[PDB]
Parts: sequence; structure tokens; C-alpha cells
Amino acid sequence: LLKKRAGKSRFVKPRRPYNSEGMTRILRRYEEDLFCTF
Amino acid sequence: KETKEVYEGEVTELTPEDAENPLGGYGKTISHVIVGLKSAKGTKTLRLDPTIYESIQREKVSIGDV
Repeated sequence: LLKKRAGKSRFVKPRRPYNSEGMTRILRRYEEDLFCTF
Repeated sequence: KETKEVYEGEVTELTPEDAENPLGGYGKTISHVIVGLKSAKGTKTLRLDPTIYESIQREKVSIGDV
């Protein structure tokens, strides 16, 4: 088995991390507009 | 020469309404701002953008103001 192992044996990049902590939010979607504040 | 569209008068009400499905981690997610205006021989309530509430709070517009 060792001799057979020696004989026979011897993609899309991920996106950047998005961080938004403690920051306000403006969302302009297709049918409604939103504003999330603190 | 220019043309200007103007809304002006005394503020009658200022109700920043809140959305049907709020998102977590935030407070008072605003969908629109309804503001009532009163002037001479005429009044009209409006339905404004939620972003203009930030400028309303910035310029300290309260009740009874023009």
C-alpha cells in the first residue's frame, strides 16, 4: 500500500467585509424611502 | 430670469411618521414626514421626504414658526 501510494501520489474571490456599526441608514428602495436614525 | 416654486406659511403640524416594518438596532425608522402649512386665505398639508426631517431638526423648526 505504501509502494502504491508512492507510485500514484509521489475560484471567485470573496467580497470585502462591510462594517456599519452605530451609523445612520438611508434606504432608497423602488417603492418607498426609509431613514433609520438614532 | 428664473422661476421658483415656493411653499411657505405658518407650521400647523409636524408629524414624522414611522414605517410598517422597522429594522432592528435603530430607532424611529421614518417612512415620510407630514407637515401642515397655514398662510393667508389658504392652508395645505404636505407629504415630504424622510431626509428633510434631518434638516428640520438642524434648523430647529418648531410649531408656530414661519
